[PDB]
Amino acid sequence: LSLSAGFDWTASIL
Amino acid sequence: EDISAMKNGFIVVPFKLPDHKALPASLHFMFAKRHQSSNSNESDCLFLVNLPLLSNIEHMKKFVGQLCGKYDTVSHVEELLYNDEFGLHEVDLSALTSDLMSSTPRNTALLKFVDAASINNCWNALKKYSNLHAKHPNELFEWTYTTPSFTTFVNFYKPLDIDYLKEDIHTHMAIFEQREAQAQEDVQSSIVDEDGFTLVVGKNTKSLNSIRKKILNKIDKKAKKDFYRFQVRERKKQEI
Amino acid sequence: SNIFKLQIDELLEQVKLKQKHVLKVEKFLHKLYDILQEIPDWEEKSLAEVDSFFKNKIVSVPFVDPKPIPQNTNYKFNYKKPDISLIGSFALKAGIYQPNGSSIDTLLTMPKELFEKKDFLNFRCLHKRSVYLAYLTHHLLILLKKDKLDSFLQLEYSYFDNDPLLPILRISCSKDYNFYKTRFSINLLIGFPYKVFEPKKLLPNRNCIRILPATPLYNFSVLSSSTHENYLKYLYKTKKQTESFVEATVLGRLWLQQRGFSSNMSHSGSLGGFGTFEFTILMAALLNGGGINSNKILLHGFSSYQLFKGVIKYLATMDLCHDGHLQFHSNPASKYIDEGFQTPTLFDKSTKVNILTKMTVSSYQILKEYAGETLRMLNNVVQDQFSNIFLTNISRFDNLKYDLCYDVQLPLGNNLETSLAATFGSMERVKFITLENFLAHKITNVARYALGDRIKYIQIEMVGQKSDFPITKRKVYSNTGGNHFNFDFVRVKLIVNPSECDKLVTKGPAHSETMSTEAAVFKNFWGIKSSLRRFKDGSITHCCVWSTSSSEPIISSIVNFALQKHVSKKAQISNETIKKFHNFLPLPNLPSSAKTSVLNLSSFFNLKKSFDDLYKIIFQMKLPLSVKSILPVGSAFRYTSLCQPVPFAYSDPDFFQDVILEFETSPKWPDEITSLEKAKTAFLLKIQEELSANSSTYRSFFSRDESIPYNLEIVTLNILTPEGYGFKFRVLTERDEILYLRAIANARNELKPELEATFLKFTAKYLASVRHTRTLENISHSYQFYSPVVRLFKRWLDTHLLLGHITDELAELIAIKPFVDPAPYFIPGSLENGFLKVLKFISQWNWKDDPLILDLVKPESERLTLAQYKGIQMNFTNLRNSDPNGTHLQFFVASKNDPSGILYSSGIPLPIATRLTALAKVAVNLLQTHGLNQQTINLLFTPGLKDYDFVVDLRTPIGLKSSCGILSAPSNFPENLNDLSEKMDPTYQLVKYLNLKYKNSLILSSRKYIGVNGGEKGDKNVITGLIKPLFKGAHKFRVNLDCNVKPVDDENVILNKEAIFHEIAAFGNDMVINFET
Repeated sequence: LSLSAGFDWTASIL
Repeated sequence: EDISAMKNGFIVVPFKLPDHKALPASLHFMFAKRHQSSNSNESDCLFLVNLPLLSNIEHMKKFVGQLCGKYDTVSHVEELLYNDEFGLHEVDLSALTSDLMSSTPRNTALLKFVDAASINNCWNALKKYSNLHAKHPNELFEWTYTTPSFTTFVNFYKPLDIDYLKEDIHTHMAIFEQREAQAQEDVQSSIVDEDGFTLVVGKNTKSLNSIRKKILNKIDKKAKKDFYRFQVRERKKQEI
Repeated sequence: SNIFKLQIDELLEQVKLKQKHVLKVEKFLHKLYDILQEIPDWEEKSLAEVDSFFKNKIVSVPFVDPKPIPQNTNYKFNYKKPDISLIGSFALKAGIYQPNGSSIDTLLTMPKELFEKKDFLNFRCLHKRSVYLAYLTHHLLILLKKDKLDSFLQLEYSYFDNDPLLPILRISCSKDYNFYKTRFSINLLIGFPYKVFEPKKLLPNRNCIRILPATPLYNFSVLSSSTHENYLKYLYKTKKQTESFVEATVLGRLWLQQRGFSSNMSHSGSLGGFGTFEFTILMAALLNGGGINSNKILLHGFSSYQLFKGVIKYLATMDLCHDGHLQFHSNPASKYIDEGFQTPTLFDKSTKVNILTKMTVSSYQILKEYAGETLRMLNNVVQDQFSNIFLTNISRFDNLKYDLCYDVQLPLGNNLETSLAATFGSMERVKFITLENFLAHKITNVARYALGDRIKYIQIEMVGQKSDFPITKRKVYSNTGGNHFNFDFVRVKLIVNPSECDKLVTKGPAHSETMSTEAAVFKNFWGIKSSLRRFKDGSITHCCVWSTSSSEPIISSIVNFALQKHVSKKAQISNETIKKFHNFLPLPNLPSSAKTSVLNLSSFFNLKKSFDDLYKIIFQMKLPLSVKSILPVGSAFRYTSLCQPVPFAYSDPDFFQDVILEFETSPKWPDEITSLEKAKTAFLLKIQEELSANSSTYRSFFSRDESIPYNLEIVTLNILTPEGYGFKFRVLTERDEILYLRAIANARNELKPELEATFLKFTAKYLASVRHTRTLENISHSYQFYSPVVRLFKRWLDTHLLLGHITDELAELIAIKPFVDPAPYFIPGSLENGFLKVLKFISQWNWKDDPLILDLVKPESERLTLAQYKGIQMNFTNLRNSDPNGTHLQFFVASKNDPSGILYSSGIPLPIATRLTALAKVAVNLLQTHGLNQQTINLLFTPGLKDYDFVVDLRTPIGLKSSCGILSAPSNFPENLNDLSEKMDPTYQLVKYLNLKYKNSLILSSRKYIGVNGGEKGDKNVITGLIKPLFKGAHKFRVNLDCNVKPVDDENVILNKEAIFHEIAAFGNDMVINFET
């Protein structure tokens, strides 16, 4: 397995 | 596929991509229009958009070559102006810092031809070339992407020839010193206007362009609040 | 101060309990008191009769080990009405809302007639109280049934403060009297009347278990059990005299809880023993004195802030365990005595009770450390520290708190081996009532003594220890224990001391003609490992010698050998989490690399010695302008290169190390940029010339640099040093800086933002770069573990294809934050603790509203003052005012070197910046969901690679791992310097150029180091791309589209993905292997 993070282009994760 | 010309007027010029094992009929398209400009250097030019990687004049010399053979038209491309695939020459830092030695969109360039007879010949060939994709895509030309310039660019880590640098450095200083010498004499030569006004130049000044830029770049304390009769009368007025 | 005071108030109101639940529970236990009043009395019973009376009942008494046997239980048992009373924080109304939940303590005082004077001997008072609890449970249960409350009440025993000798009945509500929503827990405390037993007989020095050795733990248990209501009364008087007592009380309980400190027992192994009533009783003791002169240290007029500050200062600097103890009178000014009892002691002369008996020696040092480091933060005026002090839980992860953690699996774990049980013996049962108390003490002494100065603090935790057991059972039952030992396994946690953690030899007592006692304990403890050695100084001392390894620290070997020899030869000691992190760091291809410690910078010292040889050469060389200085500005010079330098390993990206050369100031420098830089190459061209003549053993060649935009005349001289190291030289001159300023002034208003960016990169390489090495190199020493963690941190970025967009210096500034700003944690002292701390910070860093500013200074000048602090804060607000969303700038990293704060964090795309926080968040979540273990670490260091829109695989013609100096190899430079490129990886340069052409449409990234993250042979690298939202969908066709597209309609185009793949393939040539879209 791996660490995979959905790519965010609006700085929403922050 | 049926598309031949863009409504704004940029003719679509398809290109066939290579057979590479990593990439197992993918194409690449240009958008082109006749360029009009009163400037002599920009006259007789063809405006191109969406250029492939590292598209030099030698590439242009090829493709006009097959177009000439296929359509039996005489066309010669003199040069490719404003080819900045990496935007590297967008600003001339030499011009901004000083005038000596340098009196001076993106993903597009201007293709100059030798004469008007060549460019209109190419444009007629280009219109026919566009029609091919709708009818016969198989006969579409193939872009090489391999050129002597490409190999030099690919070989990023190449030690520079010291002998070539030695000559290039020597010529550049020889020219610069001559220009610097001429500039310093010009400022300190007792410049007098047409009407007899002598310009002033400070010592150690080297360039008249510098003097101009300084100009572009660039009583209250001795007034006495209590000296005149009206000044104490008003002081007396505010005193009471 | 007013900012803090208001911050105090906001915290109190936020956590303040909702008064409605007070009425709800007050409605219940008031009625519970009536149920107690119904319970009937009992007659005198022997153990035989009570056993029969309880034989068939569901209830079973919680007899404390050793259970009373018929022979020694001759004393009879009886029950009578107790005097019900309410005790605890609820009594003081200092209680709060706790999401995990609070407890209500109710005391039932046995009538004194149930006691004899000599009942504090041989657990006599203990066992009659035990049946007293059982008789209550039997009648309370049936009465609970009669009133019909049993539907939503669950009853069980539990140990008071995890004290095995004080089981208590614990009452809860499961989902009108239903108090489940209140989340409060009524605990019935079965305590003795006041002065039933002579307290002088119950002093810590005295004994009460006949077998003589003292019994401090039992003496406290019965005496403290007999002294509850008195401390209750003692605390109210103080509550009235000082108005801010309750406020001061609630501030500490935060600070206790965030550090994970409780009132529970600590000899068992759990960290605690200092709770609220320890916190409060220290207040009351201090409010009536506390100084050596018996002067008041705290005044009743003090506010909540001052009351809290005094105790933190009081505990931080005065020692209560080894040298000095405090005495006070609950019923007389408190005075600090210089003598110490070698254990945490707060004597109470009025009650003859030591309140810190449950407080262990090892935990006390950690308490003293925590108070001191907060006192430094409390005195801090530059930075606000409210959130760190009170609103940051460090107790979530043991790894983040504690540098090294070792789990010890004891043998035969349905009872411990006969040898281990035999070691417990009868004498230690008197000293330590339970084997868990003794065994925990056994581990601490041998571990503390074995490691000695190598560690600062040690904690032993009995993992899987329970404190509550059903009504049907007499003692707690562990699945591994089998009623024998209430724990699953022991975990040994350390705070290492970096200065001497890796010492090869453990120094000991000096030799003497007669073998001294300290030498006696020396030779016996380490046994064959103990022996006698001599040194260069001529001293003859008993010392034992260990072997360094690159996979585990020296502490690994010491604990394994020390515990096995003394504790149990069958013990299994393992810490694999350290070993994986150590292995992830690249192993250099130098002699004895495996045996080299991770704290050894031997590879780095060798590099500058070769530079020093070149340093002497350049200076004596005659040039038109004298050399001002030669300044090394490299990564290996600051001890941050991911892979350590290796001779002749020129495939390493960091092999050619940048150095700044500056000459004497002259007025003859060209006034034009290109002539200046060409004049620089002429100076370098000389440096190459007579260097070749005078020193032929040095080899040289020239290369072009394009890092500074629009300055294409930069030529750097690469010198291949005979020891096998490469150095890159660039010339610096005063006129160079002002010419860039001239360009910005002359540039058109639209072009000025572009030119200042060019100046920003220039100062990042020439001006600010020099300062960055100077501070970090000096700052690196005392922070021994900063160099490994930043290297491993850099490794983590490379695996996830993030170094291509993050400049090397930014990775260092983010990685040093846990060291310069360790609060609320300690300075990292191990590779995993530091690295996880870096990931923790990035996860919780809100870079849009919170700036990062660091004091690059040594541990307690150049510290940021108030004026400098507010100036940088002013800068962050101004930039965020123009850039609220943070699209242009994401990370604001500033310091004295970089007051602007945008020097090393400019140009990073917003997508990548979110990856660093997004990946960091998931990594923290992964650690929470699954504990730190081999599988988790392997996940942390492997890239998903699926979210990327298209992925391109590449393989180099030859493996580069050997030429990178990495041990799974060249010994000289090639005769033709053209051959260097044949053994190098161009993919980093391939991606750099492709981004710029596709800057408006695509974001391509790749692994900078291919020898480390390119498999076994180090040739596999991957180019991963991303299509922006705008060009992903169709667009109307325009000249400014600035993208490679395909027409779909007469005025519509779509991205040309297939040709971009072909464009990448031709650009990659034979390296590209496959395309995944």
